[PDB]
Amino acid sequence: EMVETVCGPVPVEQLGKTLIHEHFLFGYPGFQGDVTRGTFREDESLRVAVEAAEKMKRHGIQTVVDPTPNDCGRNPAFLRRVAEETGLNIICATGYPYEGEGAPPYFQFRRLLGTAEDDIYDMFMAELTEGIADTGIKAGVIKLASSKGRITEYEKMFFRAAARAQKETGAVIITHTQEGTMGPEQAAYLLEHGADPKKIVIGHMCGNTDPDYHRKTLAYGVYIAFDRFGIQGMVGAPTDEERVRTLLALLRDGYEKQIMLSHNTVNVWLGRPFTLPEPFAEMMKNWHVEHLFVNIIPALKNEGIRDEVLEQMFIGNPAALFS
Amino acid sequence: EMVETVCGPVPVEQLGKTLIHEHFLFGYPGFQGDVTRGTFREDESLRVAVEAAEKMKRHGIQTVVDPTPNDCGRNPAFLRRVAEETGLNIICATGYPYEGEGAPPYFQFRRLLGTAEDDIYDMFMAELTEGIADTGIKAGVIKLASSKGRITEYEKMFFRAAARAQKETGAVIITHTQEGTMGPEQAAYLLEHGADPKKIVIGHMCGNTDPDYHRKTLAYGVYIAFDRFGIQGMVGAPTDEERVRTLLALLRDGYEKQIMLSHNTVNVWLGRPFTLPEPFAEMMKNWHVEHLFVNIIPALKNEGIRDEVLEQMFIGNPAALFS
Ligand SMILES: CCCCCC(=O)CC(=O)N[C@H]1CCOC1=O
Ligand SMILES: [Fe+3]
Ligand SMILES: [Fe+3]
Ligand SMILES: [O-]
Ligand SMILES: [O-]
Ligand SMILES: [Zn+2]
Repeated sequence: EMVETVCGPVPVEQLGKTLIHEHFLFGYPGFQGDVTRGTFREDESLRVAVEAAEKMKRHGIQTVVDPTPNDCGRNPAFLRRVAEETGLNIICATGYPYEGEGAPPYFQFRRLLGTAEDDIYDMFMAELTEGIADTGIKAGVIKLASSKGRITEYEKMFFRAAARAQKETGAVIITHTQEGTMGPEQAAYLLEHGADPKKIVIGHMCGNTDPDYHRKTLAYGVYIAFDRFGIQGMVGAPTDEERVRTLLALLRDGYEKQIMLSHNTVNVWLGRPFTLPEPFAEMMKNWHVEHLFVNIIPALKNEGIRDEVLEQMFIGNPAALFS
Repeated sequence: EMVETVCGPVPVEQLGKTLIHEHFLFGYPGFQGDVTRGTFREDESLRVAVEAAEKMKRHGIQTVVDPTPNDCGRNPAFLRRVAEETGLNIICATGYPYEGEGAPPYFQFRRLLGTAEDDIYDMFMAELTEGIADTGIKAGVIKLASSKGRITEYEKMFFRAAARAQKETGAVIITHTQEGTMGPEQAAYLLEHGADPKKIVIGHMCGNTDPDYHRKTLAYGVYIAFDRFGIQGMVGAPTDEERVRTLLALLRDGYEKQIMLSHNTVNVWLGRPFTLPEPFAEMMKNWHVEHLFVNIIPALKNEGIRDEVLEQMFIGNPAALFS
């Protein structure tokens, strides 16, 4: 009935229109060592974050889930300044990135000692039920991630921990899948360990353009997220055209109570600034929090999709997810 | 004539007896995501770090090189509090850990963009000549590391950047070798790119018990460090008895002006505390900052090593290295 946000418990009935996967801040593990040339600029990162919040608000969004992993710049007090300022509900995560874009040494060492999976459980339970650091903020979701073509033995520790914490807390799990692989594998493995499919979102499912792969994942009763709209031409991601063609096929099959959409924006990169070459930079040009509402959703409406299907995905599914 | 310490420039001639490789603070990358259960207890860490400084001072140590990589908990202002309190000279580093036990994603991302090597050079130059973060502390050494049996292409970026920053600054390079591999490879590749052998310390050389490999490395004119005394069992490392037999062989061969000794201690672990399982726990019991003076040097003196040779290793070589 309630979900923990960066501003404390909010009734699930009041979450409203929700973007299921956006980052206000994100840094790739390793950004911490580049502090000298990549200092966190708090005032300017707040104004950009707050502006992103305002743009989402102009398209009706009342709630963002920000699943930034723990060592990737997750900053609950920062998110609370965004939420206090804009009135947006923001739900944060507890979780670690996949091995390929992570820093596994800390928990690999604890796996050597035989305490890793229990330690991850402990962290999940502390941040879900007591709070993150001294912020007073509980994560509302557990974030999981797997590698391309594999859920590594390291990653499996987090999956089992997440299942155990879900059984005890009822917390929503949100996953990352790499390059359109392991959707069905994630669902089956979470279910193996007693996780509840009604509380699981298998993410980055737009990374795969075969509706059969999607159906194999949906068959577990989990949600799937087409959560990378705008990301085109980079690290294996397909085009928004193929995302839409895949989604339309799922919607015409009646799967809208299982689908949620997002962009996976990074509104403020942590570490040193960068610029993409315009081959990439012009194809990444629609990767912003308004893209679903200015480019994608209208196109869907012009291909048959009704308002009540959109409301199911943006409003009904989050409400069901968190309750 | 001077080297930058955590308390500013210190004349090289006053460095005195020096431990070339110890960590006051250290965490494995990823420790940052365990902030809730693994928070940094700064007042107790200072107490522990200062006591370690006092134990080292009790055996005549005036200077410690602390080569904690940038994303491994390097904390110049903390080290300065240690140095201010104890009068110990503390020299810190700029650098990143090797691929195996690091967080490669951040600079892998910039390598894809084509700026990584230059960015690493910029970082080295900024931390060597302007200051780390806002601490006002310059690193006095570049810290490099390679993987087991390979200097990876990612690692090679840092080697090349370090040679470039050495050419411009004359700064000392201190390396990590993994499991007794790549000693000769590191020296040759650094020299290939114009680095100065008299400013390079090839570390963790005690990981290899074959004096032919040490001689292969010393042939480049670099320093080598037997810098993990007390580490037994873990990370495949040899025993201290094996360390002493290899050392004694090179000393009886006349290589004292190329050799430095240290323990690579971690006086305060970052992240969540841990207890070593009793097997490793007993083998690791000598891994503390007094071990060389209390156990190793006595055995060496029993074996005929004279005080002048020890003074060469502890005083003469650090002075030559930094001068
Ligand atoms: C405008 C900046 C574009 C560069 C971002 C990029 O490289 C694409 C990408 O990997 N996606 C980002 C988003 C979330 O985590 C990632 O890895
Ligand atoms: Fe994401
Ligand atoms: Fe070390
Ligand atoms: O992500
Ligand atoms: O080390
Ligand atoms: Zn090392």
